[PDB]
This record gives sequence, structure tokens and C-alpha cells, in this order.
Amino acid sequence: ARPTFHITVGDPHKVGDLATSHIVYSVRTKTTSKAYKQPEFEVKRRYRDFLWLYNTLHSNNPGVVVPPPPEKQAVGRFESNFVESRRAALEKMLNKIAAHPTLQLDADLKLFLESESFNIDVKHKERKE
Amino acid sequence: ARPTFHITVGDPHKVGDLATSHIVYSVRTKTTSKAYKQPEFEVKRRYRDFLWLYNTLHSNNPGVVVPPPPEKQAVGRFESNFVESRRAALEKMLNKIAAHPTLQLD
Amino acid sequence: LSGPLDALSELQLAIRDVYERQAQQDVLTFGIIIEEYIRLIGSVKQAFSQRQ
Repeated sequence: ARPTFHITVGDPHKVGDLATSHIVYSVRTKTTSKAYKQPEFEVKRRYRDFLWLYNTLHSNNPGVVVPPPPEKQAVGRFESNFVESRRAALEKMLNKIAAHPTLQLDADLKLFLESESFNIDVKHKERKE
Repeated sequence: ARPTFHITVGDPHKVGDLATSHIVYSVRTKTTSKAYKQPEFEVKRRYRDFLWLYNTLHSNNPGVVVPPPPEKQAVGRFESNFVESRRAALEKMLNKIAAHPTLQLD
Repeated sequence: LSGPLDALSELQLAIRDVYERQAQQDVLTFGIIIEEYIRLIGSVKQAFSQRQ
């Protein structure tokens, strides 16, 4: 279940040019994981949400790992490849974290992957605030 | 050769937001067509080039057809789908035109 | 009792998704092919004007 979490990051709703524009991906969790509510959910996360999220994972897990994020534009442009890297970076980040039971347990992350509204409103909602 | 023209329109170098920004696609012609120089060429055309081009086809062929263009943003946003439509629209436009020897001759 | 209520929560979230997904399967397929034709019908009208 924990590693048995199934993730497609697709649908490169790459919000068109702004010189900083942010790709929004389907995140389909098809998950047999019982650490993920939905047997399938798709959310449509944007880069910013994830980076934060990634950080969140960082934040909820005190030393307890947090691998690399969604891919950096710090060398990236906005290239399909770059965004792919991001997509991938997430995929990876996510992949691993899912096959780490703990990082996969971040509730924000459950809500995040299993609800589209971004990390943010999930994150209020969770500390009952 | 004329229909035996092979076209992948890929690589959605979708130039990031401007609210009108223009996707640039690889146009890979792998072409066994002897109406196309290169057995493979890739060009990286942007929407504007094609529309014009499409028009060019229109222009060089006096009644002699010119099917629909790359996809319109006249309802399109800039959506992957829309751009895909464009990509497709081209693909199609191109496809056909290639399997019409004449428009393929422009 | 909470649990069954929960099970019915699952059915509706699942229906929402499946419905939304089908607009992109079937309706969008027709919306593309209809869009294609209006341009092409458009085009033999341009052709017709060349013949007149």
C-alpha cells in the first residue's frame, strides 16, 4: 500500500507564457494505498503548490527525510523537458515518499493528491485553522 | 511519396504566458517523399508561421484547395488541448496536403 | 453508521470524477470533429468564390 501507491503526473496544463508560468499537472493518484483515501484522485497541481508541499513534507518530518522537490526553474526555463523534469521530479519525489510510509502520511499530502485546491487551503484546514 | 510523407508535430515548446503566446512545435518531416528534400527535417514552427503558410498554400493554389489551418485561438485559449488542436490541425492540414501532391509542392 | 455514510461519500466522489472524465472522452471527440468540418466547409466556400 505504502509503496503501492500509483501516480501518474500528466496533463501538462502548462499555463501559457508569462516568463514564469506554472504548469499544472494532473496528479492522478491511483492508489491502492490505504494511506490514500481515494483509490483514484486527480488533482491539478501547480508548481508552487508542490514546492511548498515538498517543504511541508520537510516540515512535518523533523529530520525524517524529504528527498529533492518538483524541478527547479533555477536553471530550467519552462521547457517541456524542464517541466517534465519537474513532473518527473515530483514523480520521483512522490514516488519515493510514497514508498516511504511516513512522508506518504503527510495529511496535507493526502488532501493535496486527493483533492485539487492546492496545498494551501488544505494546509489551513488541517491544523483546524 | 506524396502521401508518403511522414510528419510528427511534437515538442510543444510552448512559449510560456503572454496571454497570446505561441507554441512552437517541432515539425519533423520524416519523409520518403521526393516532394521533400530532407528524408528528415525538423523545423520549429510557431503558430503564426503556419497560419500564414496555410494561407500561402491558399495563395499558390488558385482554387486548388487549402483545407482548414493550425488551430484557432478564436475559441482556443492556449490550452494544451487547444495547442494540441493546433498541432493536430496542422497535422491534419499537413497530412492531407501531403497526400495531395500539389499543396505538398508549395 | 458513520462508516456506511462514509461509503456513500465514496460513491458520489467517484461519480463526480467519472462524469467529468467522460466529457473529455466522448463529447470533446465530437466537438473536435464538428470543429474540423466547419473550417473545411468554410474552405470549399473559399474555393467556390475562386470558381465564380
